Amino acid sequence: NLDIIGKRIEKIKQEHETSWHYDQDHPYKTWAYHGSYETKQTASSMVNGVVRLLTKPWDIIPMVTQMAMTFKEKVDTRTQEPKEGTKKLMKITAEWLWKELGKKKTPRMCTREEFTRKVRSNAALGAIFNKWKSAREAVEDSGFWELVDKERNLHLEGKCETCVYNMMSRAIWYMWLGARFLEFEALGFLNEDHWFSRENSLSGVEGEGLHKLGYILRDVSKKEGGAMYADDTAGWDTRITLEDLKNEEMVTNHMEGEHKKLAEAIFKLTYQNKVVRVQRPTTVMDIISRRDQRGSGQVVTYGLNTFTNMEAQLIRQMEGEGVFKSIQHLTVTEEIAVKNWLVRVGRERLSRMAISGDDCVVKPLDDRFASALTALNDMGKVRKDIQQWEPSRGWNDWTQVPFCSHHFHELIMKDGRVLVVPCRNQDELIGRARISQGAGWSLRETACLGKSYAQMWSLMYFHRRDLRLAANAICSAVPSHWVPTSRTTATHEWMTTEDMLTVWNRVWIQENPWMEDKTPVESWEEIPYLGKREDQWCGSLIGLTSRATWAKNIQTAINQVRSLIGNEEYTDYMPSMKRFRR
Ligand SMILES: [Zn+2]
Ligand SMILES: [Zn+2]
Repeated sequence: NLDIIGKRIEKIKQEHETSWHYDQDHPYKTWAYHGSYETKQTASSMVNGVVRLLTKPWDIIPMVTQMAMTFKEKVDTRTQEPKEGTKKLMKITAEWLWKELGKKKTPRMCTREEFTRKVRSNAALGAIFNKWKSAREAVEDSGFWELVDKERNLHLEGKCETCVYNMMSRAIWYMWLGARFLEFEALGFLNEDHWFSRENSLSGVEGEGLHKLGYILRDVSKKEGGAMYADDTAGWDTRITLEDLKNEEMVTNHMEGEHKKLAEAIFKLTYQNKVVRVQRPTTVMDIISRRDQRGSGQVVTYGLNTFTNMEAQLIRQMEGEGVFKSIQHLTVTEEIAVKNWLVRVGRERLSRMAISGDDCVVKPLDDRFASALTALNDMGKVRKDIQQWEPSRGWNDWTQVPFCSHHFHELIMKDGRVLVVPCRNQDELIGRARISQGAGWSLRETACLGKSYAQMWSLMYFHRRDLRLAANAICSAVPSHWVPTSRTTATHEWMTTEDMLTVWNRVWIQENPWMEDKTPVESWEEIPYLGKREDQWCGSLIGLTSRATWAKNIQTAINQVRSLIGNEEYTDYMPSMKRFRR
């Protein structure tokens, strides 16, 4: 409590000494409330015209058009301390899982240099603008790093001054770039050295890519066992207990020297004790604090979510297999039984899951898992849109399992070779491509964002007839040599000016471990589509009059965009498709 946070508070209080007030109509119950001061400010989504002009049939689909217009009463909730038996299961599993993850990995500090290259090539690090404009500026200024060093030495001293969260089913807690650096220094290794790669963690998929997830779900399916379960948790970040944060901090037991001390500091001082500033239109800045829930960098968050989720799902598999009887109290024999489970079969049970942060697919030993709910509910990982004690409905077919907002089709090429391709509702794909994040975009930048989406569609979604044609139209309407961009950069192999058929061959054939025959594909017509009815089920406008007119007259849509952009060097990609090939 207040000895660890007070300094952070007293510093904010003093810089707004002409405003401080302990407001009495403060809405916080679950958050500790310390005071307020005067502010007045707010970034809305804009339409990408290049994409919208080349997807005219979708101008009248409400699912598309609505995406472009525009619970914080769930962040003010409170999870209960689990039973002692749950806490024992979680401590033992956490200990065993960090050992497994750390067997072929060395924890290590990340560097000012690594961090500098990160900012200088636009990764979303969720920092704030103040004393410098962008993050790009502060990184080259030696004064910044002096501020970092002050705080850094403070952290080694066991205190904190400037590591304060700014609030904004999503809620994004920004810190000043300096505190983001110190978080990255201590915990960046988890991401940077692929601790949750599938090879290293068995359950994880970090850096796998949308073209591998399908093959991974299919490999899980090949194991003997029950249905595939894919239960979403209701507001996962808000359900992270103090006990979860303490089990995550056990990664520091694998560390040493400066590192161990810095990592420990981040966990003690930013994670297990938070200070947050929130806007309130009643517009004042409220300085509230709490011990529990998730609030890290989007990227460390990803890794710790994956870690804790892996942990919960192993424990739920234990409950399914009757490794323990009650969560109220774990007997001494029930400890050794859990320990012996983890030693004997824990790696086999990890290979039964695909886990991406708060998202999971589990194929347990059998369907007893479906109603194994006591540990899962008592850890506070309460399932979304299902009664708390109602059993999980599993999937019989790996091609229906939802994972990372996708489903996966099995698709056989005219030469017999098998593609496992990602898919989702086409209204979702087209509606996202039509949105741009930020203001002050030139025509050229807007066109280059359009091209990023088109090249993604050609790489991941080539099997959808509307997306292949729209992607060819966008890549025909944007100058051939202009480089794809994106303002918050999975594997992203569409971010290139290389020939897209050459990237397709590298990703789907050459580098694809599930493809035994490495015969390159020579043109786009070798590359198959979903069945026509499958395509319509997944949202295709194939068969509609609007779409046939769009398809027939596409060269006129391409020319409209060409005319707006101007006299540049353009390539016609529409002859890559049979119907436009004369
Ligand atoms: Zn700090
Ligand atoms: Zn589909």
